[PDB]
Amino acid sequence: DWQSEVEFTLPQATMKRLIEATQFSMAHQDVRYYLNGMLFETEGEELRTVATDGHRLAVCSMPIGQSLPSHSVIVPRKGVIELMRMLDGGDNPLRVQIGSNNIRAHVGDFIFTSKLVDGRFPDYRRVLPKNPDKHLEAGCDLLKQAFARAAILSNEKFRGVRLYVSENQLKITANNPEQEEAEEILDVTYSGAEMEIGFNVSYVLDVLNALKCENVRMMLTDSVSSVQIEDAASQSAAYVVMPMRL
Amino acid sequence: GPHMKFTVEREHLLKPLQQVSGPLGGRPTLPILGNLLLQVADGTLSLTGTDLEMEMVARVALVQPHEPGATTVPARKFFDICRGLPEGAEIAVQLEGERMLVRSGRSRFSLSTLPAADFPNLD
Amino acid sequence: MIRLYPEQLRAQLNEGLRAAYLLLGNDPLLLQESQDAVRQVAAAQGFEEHHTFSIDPNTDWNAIFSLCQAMSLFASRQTLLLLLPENGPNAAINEQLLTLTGLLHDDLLLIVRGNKLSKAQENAAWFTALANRSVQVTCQTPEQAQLPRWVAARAKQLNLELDDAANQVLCYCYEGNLLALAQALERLSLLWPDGKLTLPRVEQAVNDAAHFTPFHWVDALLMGKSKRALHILQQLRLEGSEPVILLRTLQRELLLLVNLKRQSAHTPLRALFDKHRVWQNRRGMMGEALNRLSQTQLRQAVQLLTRTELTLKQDYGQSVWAELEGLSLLLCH
Amino acid sequence: MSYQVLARKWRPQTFADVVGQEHVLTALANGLSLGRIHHAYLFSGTRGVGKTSIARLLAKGLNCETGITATPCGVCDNCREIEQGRFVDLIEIDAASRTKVEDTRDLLDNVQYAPARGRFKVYLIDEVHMLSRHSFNALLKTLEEPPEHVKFLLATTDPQKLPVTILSRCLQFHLKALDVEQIRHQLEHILNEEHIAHEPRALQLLARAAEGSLRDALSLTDQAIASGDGQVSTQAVSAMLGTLDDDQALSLVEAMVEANGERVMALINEAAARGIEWEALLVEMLGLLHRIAMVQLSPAALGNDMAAIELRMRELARTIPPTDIQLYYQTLLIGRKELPYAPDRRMGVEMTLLRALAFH
Amino acid sequence: MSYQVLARKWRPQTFADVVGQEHVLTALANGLSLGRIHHAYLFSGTRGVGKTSIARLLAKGLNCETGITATPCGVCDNCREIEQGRFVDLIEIDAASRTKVEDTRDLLDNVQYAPARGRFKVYLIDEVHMLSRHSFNALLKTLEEPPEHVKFLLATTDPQKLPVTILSRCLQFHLKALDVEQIRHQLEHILNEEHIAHEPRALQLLARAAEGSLRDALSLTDQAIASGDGQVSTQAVSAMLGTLDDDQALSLVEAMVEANGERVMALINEAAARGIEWEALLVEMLGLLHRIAMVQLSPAALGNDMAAIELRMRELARTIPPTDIQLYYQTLLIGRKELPYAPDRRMGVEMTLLRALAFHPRMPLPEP
Ligand SMILES: Nc1ncnc2c1ncn2[C@@H]1O[C@H](COP(=O)(O)OP(=O)(O)O)[C@@H](O)[C@H]1O
Ligand SMILES: Nc1ncnc2c1ncn2[C@@H]1O[C@H](COP(=O)(O)OP(=O)(O)O)[C@@H](O)[C@H]1O
Ligand code: BEF
Ligand code: BEF
Ligand SMILES: [Mg+2]
Ligand SMILES: [Zn+2]
Ligand SMILES: [Zn+2]
Repeated sequence: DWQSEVEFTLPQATMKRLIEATQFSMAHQDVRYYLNGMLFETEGEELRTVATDGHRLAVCSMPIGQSLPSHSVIVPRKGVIELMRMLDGGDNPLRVQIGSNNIRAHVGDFIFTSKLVDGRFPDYRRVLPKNPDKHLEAGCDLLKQAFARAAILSNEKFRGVRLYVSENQLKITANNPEQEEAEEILDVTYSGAEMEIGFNVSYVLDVLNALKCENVRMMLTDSVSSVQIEDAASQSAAYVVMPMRL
Repeated sequence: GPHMKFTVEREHLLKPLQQVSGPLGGRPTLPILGNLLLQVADGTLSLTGTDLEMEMVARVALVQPHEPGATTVPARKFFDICRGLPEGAEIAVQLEGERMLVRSGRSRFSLSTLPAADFPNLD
Repeated sequence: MIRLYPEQLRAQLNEGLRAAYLLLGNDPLLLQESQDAVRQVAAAQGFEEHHTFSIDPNTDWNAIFSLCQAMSLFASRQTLLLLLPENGPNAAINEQLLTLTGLLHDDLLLIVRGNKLSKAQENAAWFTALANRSVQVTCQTPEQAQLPRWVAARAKQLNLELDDAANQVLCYCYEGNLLALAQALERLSLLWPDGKLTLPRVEQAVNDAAHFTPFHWVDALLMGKSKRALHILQQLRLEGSEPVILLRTLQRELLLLVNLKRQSAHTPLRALFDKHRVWQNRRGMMGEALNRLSQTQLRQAVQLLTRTELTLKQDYGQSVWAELEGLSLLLCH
Repeated sequence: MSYQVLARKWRPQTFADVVGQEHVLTALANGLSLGRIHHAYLFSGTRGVGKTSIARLLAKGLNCETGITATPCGVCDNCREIEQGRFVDLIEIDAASRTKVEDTRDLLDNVQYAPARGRFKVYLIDEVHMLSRHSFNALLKTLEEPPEHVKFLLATTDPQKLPVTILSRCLQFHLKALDVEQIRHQLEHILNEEHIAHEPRALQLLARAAEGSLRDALSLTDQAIASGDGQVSTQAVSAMLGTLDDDQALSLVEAMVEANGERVMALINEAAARGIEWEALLVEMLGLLHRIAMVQLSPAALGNDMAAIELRMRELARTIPPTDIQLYYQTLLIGRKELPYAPDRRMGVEMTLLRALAFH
Repeated sequence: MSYQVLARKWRPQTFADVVGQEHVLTALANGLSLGRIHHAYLFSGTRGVGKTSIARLLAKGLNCETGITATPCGVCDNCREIEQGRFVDLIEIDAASRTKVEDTRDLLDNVQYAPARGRFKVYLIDEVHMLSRHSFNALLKTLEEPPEHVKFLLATTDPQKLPVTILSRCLQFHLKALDVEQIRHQLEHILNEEHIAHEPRALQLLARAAEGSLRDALSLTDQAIASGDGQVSTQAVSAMLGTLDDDQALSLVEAMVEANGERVMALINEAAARGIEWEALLVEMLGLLHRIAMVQLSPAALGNDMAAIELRMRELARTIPPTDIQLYYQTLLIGRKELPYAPDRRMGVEMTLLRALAFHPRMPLPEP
């Protein structure tokens, strides 16, 4: 017995990209039960996948070419992990079935079934900063290498880096409970006021890993608001990192 | 002055660091036994690692300008910095106060270190 | 076979080493000394090296069995020491021991060390296999009655003159701890080469290292020795023994004693003891306790024991030792 | 301007500088001089009694160019390297840190290798009673046949938890807790050498508060000097010991028995300033009364736990009839029963003591 | 604006600020002046007496850039990042997360490292009694002798749970609970410094309400300020605490003593309309009764407060023998304990008072 509220006929590589964009920013056994999963949203010809845990947000909004009614459901962490475990990089036309309570996927010769979390996912639109005035655009690989270099001495129990933004140079500074300092400098093109902003280097590195592009743009508002990260030449997926207190 | 000056490409430093990393296990009996003894003298760098039972020392010739000195640095830290640099990186390690300053282009690290004279007694 | 005591093994060992020796007892010191004597005599007679193996559920029986047929390249003779578990052998270990007994030869001075085996373990194939020529040495700890004689005899053996007061003090401080007792005798001999260990000379060089079991305290209560009972409680508490087991043994024997006292006016003490399966060595002690203890004292003891158990089992467990000392004092009036 | 801590600055360096434990020192000297040293020495005493100091001195005697002897030398290489804590093969292990059988096995893999310096490879394990049973068995197995230049030194505060079999492998020494006289004399010598003005009564108070441990005496001396600007008078030590006083229940029992209302009020106010829980105070008061009753029944009812205040307890048992003890116990029992529903318990305990005082 | 909480804003930052604890203040100042700085400290006291704050002050004094001064001297960099909560030399460690020896060993193997821009690496192991015995004996060696640059500050509420061995190798300092006068003085300081009008009676009631700590006093003062509109009054404080007007409970105990029923009924049914919880009426009556009992014990036990009704305290003490006071207190205590099972709380209080009346030692209720 099944009433398909929302039916997708979508390439399996497309949803592979969608989930891989937002899989890492997910809550594991969090107190907020509605966050222990991932939001599937449907808006016209656009499919959106949102995932957050209170410190990260990852939204991937991709057109599919087929128009569907707007909808929003939450699939638990186990279901999406199982889907990724089963999803491959082929050409089989995947078929998503969205009902009132369950998620189903016909994938070539396999069927994936799961329940849905009974809750309302938070509105991601207000999480995104509303004044993305400052822009840091730099090569993705250079940023990844610099962050990994600064995170070499960072501990698992203390993982966090401070970004000093200046006229051109971007400084990444990392400390540790052992009280030893690491510093990296980059020639990112920028124009704005000097600022200091602290984030967990693991989350930023995961965001960069999710972006397989030549360069990225970070949108910044002030020292206490969240930072957005996006492809400098595409708007298919955006990421939000909440700053840490210093 | 009291600044052990050291400068080498990472290619000639990766293998000797791994060689002297043998005795360095999980938990050393003494605290300083979890470190590496670095000595710049006579145009040569000596890397020493001991387990209070076995010692392994690797020597590398030094061509860059230097200042003689000796210091005991964290084992896995120093190895992680040395390995994490891009290929062909020119590591410049200096001694400021009680800190190893590892500089490479735009990359700067300030590691905490133990006195050289406190490394057992290899005499 | 040949069942002996530590004072007889020294004479027996000069008559020719046997195929196997079984050191049985609960006293670590007697077992250690007998094993040392056996090893020394073996070394005198040509046994150079010795091998030690503790019997564990993961015992390398193949290693030991090969050792039975393991010859000696540079060595000539060999012994083989086995350390029995605290509970003795079972089916598998006893079958392995039977095979080992079948593997004895001119060499292999098999030495077996552990605690005394039960009657069921007594009637076993391995035990009967070496039952012709093996030497068994009983190494049980001397009890309260025979401890002063034993310590006096050892002091005479160690060329040390001891007094009755010093003997009593050494028995009191190191009861059940004869390892510490021999160490104390050696320390006193070293400190005073004179050998005349007066009371002050031993009062200044001993510490309360005695070890007791709950049955020792139960017997102290039955005999009525309040001081000995309190000393046993102190030693048990310092050892960290759980008070619950003390309360359990107290409850069991106190209920038996209450039944006996209730039935005393009906049936003579002999038949009552016989029906309740009372061991002969403690029948006199329990009869003395029944004669000394009144029904009112028994009721008060039951009341105090019940209050103590209620305090313990309600997860409080606070100052249970004070209640135990109160019960000990009450039962010794 | 060093002004270092007097605890370690005054650790003994030669056996003649150790206070007390005379029989142990004689036995060690006799073993070092004429006899053959036993393959393992275990030490058992109280906190701050000298255990680790004696073990370190014995290790100094073991490794020295003068040879294995009691009083080897002064300022030698090995003796100095031990005194500075920089000696290589003087392994110092905390048993609680290495209770694991795997860590213990790794520790016991080092005995085979020869010492780096000196003669004997000395292991010094502190609080050995906390080793796991498997680790303890492994230690016994390595102690039965140690190498000819490998020796073990073990220390523990409570030897009662050690299995009896440890006596089969190592020679044990028990260090007696120092009395008031020895502690007072050693503190007097320390103060005289450090040029610290002091009074004999202050030293007596420090020694009595030490409760047998010389480390406790040294710590209290440091606190007294810190508060008194070096001038260690009787009043200063008395006041700063009163700040640390926790015998409130015993003093309450003594004063309530003596029908001293003002003393009980002052003591209960002091206990309130101490921030002590009232239910715990009342239950330990009940325990003190019960102990008095038991020691009245038989002198052996007391143990070494109350060997700090046993004099006053004996006097209370002698002077107080058992009927008064029963009445006071009943009064305190009903007071504890009614305490939760009373007003703020600071005054409920007061009024229970009032009811107790009413029986005058 | 923001008005950072009194405890957070008005935390002491100098030995000229800490009220009370004269012994530990003198010890720290004198030892720092003489340069005899022990490596292990044990601040022991009840909650909110100043162990953490005094420890931070000592850490400030040790690592002033100007020099080693008794009090935290001219607040330089190190001191001001200390007061901001930022690390210069303060490794603040909760003992609840490092009870296991597997973490204490990790703590110990990091101690042998020079501090950054500081003269010491000051360890603040709070709630130190929560460690495990294995951890205690593991850090025993480091306590006996740490590196020259490592200092240990241990703070805990119950020193009895500590093993005697670690207790030996620590300077013990016990912090007594602050008196009500000192608490009221501090609260008056705070309210004068915050430009908020205050009433002496309200401050006295707040100081009594705090059980000897200034943290509870400050939280209660913040609650009273919230109850008002930036001021504290007797009405606001009494409503916050729930304590009634002493005249009411005192008239009720007087009428119970005088053994008249009509006055008792009038007092109780007037107190019903005042919105005072009945159990607190019983608690106040019992508190008063014990107060007269203590007055009987000694004139020392009156209280600096209760002056408005002190004459009547003394008169009741003179008139009533101690046995009657004990009887009344026992009756009221039993009634309060029985109150939850009464048909109504007012019903229970009324029946308890009537029971005290019926069993009156001198004027019992007339019987048929
Ligand atoms: N017999 C003693 N002679 C001299 N100092 C002692 C003695 N006993 C204890 N101490 C002092 O106490 C400090 C710690 O002593 P320690 O021997 O470690 O006690 P513990 O028995 O508890 O391990 C020593 O540095 C020393 O100053
Ligand atoms: N001696 C004191 N002087 C002034 N304020 C104090 C004192 N003791 C406690 N306080 C108040 O309590 C707050 C917290 O005190 P704190 O020192 O944390 O107590 P604790 O010893 O329990 O950690 C402080 O901000 C201060 O307002
Ligand atoms: F080092 Be001791 F046992 F206090
Ligand atoms: F540190 Be306190 F007990 F609030
Ligand atoms: Mg010790
Ligand atoms: Zn020497
Ligand atoms: Zn400063």
